[PDB]
Amino acid sequence: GGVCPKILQRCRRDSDCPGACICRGNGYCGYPYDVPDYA
Repeated sequence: GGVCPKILQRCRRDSDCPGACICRGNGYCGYPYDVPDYA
């Protein structure tokens, strides 16, 4: 889904995550590509 091709990154806000990356409740941006169970 909102899976980021980028690296695991923390989010302070949504705009803080470049690309289609939004901030998640986990405290990080949209799950990176290396997370295979997320789409």
